Amino acid sequence: VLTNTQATLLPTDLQTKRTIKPGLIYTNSALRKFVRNVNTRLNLKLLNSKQFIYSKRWKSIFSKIQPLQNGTTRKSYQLFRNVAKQILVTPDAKSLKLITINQKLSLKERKLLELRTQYNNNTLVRP
Amino acid sequence: MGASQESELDFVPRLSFLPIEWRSIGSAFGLKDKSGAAANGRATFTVRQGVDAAELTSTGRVIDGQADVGASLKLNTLAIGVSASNITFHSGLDDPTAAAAQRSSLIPSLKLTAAKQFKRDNYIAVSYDLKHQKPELSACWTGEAGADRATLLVNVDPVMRSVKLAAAVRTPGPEWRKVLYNDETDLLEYPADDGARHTLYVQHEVRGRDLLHATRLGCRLDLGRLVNYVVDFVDYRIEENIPSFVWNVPLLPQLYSLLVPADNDEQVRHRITGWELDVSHDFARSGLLPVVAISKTSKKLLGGGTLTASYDAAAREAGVSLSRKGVSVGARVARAEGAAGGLSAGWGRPSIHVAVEPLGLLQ
Amino acid sequence: AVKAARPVLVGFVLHRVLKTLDRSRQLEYRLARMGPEEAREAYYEAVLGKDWKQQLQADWDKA
Repeated sequence: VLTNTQATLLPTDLQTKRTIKPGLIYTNSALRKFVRNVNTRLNLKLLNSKQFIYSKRWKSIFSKIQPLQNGTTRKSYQLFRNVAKQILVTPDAKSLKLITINQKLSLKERKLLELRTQYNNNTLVRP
Repeated sequence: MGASQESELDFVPRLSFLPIEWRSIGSAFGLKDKSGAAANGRATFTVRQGVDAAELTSTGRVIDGQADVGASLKLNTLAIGVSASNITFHSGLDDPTAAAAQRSSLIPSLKLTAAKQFKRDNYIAVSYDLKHQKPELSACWTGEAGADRATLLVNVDPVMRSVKLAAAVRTPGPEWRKVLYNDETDLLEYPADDGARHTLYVQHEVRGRDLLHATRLGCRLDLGRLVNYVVDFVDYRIEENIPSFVWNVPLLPQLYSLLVPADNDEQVRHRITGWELDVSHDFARSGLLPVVAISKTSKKLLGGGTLTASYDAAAREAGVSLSRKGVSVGARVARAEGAAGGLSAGWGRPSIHVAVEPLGLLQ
Repeated sequence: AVKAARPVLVGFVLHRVLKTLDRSRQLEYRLARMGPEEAREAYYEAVLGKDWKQQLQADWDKA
């Protein structure tokens, strides 16, 4: 016995050939094992077969201010740029101007943020 | 809006590089209905003042008209097509150049073709010309992947053992815009599309045992995308590496402000649109000299009219062309070979050509 | 530099044609070009095989 809200979550036309003891814990255990088995089969089948995010606010801020309009702000920019290129920039980063506006996101965080953007814009056992 | 029923195999406006029978097959399979018949055509007209090849004197006017005609009809999935290509109409008197062009022209030919759409946007055909009675086979694969689109065409003839390939890609090319992150709404912001694209095409013809007998290549670039990409690269990767004393010379930071402006929300620095650059070059023709054209697709001039200015260094010719929807009025001028020594290379020979598709005139 | 840069350009255009044409025929664009219900079966035809109903029934019976 499983409720109507569960019955529209799993894919339909499944036949039950056995009688399960009454109670909620047995129903939820069977559904949980079913989700586990389907994900295992999907990953086995998938294994048997054959992106820099930037910040809007910081980019707008650093584009808003200008050096080079006079010697004073130019010299301030030169001094900061010398010291920052010495100690702040790491070798695999390619530019100081590029990483001052880079949003420093990890790989899983940017994948989940792409997925949530795709959800807000518009599998088998995920719900 | 205003999306016309263009050829799914042709890519380039105002330029054709396909056989007319395959354009007829692509137009027949481009029908919205599941059955019907389609027709297509091309024509070009050359008008000039005739210059004699012997004494360099003006004799008269030479008008020539060349025509391509295609017709097809479609069953449940197949198409049958009859085409009449390369029919030349000649007017003029006492011209060895007209006779030499008549001997070395594309011959007026009639063609049957039985085409089968064997997969969706994947076609195969067997054609057989009737006047010269020669059979040949052909295949075509077109594809769309989001932003970009590709087309490959193969023609194989065992009589002359001729192998022709045509290939084209329409793609947005290099991208400079950033994928932003909105700090407030916790969502990404992707750059919007422009609609403008770069086109790359190649033609490769083998006639006989010459394994590289002919090869032509062409590249068509949106200028605004290239200028904005270059300005973005200079502003983000080069400007921090300029030495300091460079800015102390007069007027140079202000000049850098005019050439490279500040960044904004839509992430374009220079608002350039409608300008486009064509570089086309063939290898079988001698000298390795390019054909370079600049084009403006202005919307306000006669409804999307394109004004084109072109140069070829092999024929030393310049061209001014007005084009709209397959109509093309092109006046080209030829720099003749000058006299033996000193200030004698002047501009003569204006020549007006008209390209038309009369079934494209109904739009 | 004709003999060095000519087949590089030719092979670049031909390789871009081939790797756009091959990259236009896989799962996601085809599923984008069909309606939603037949997309729901075609997803299962791709990721689970042909008899996906029998496979889900075996997973349910094992549960």
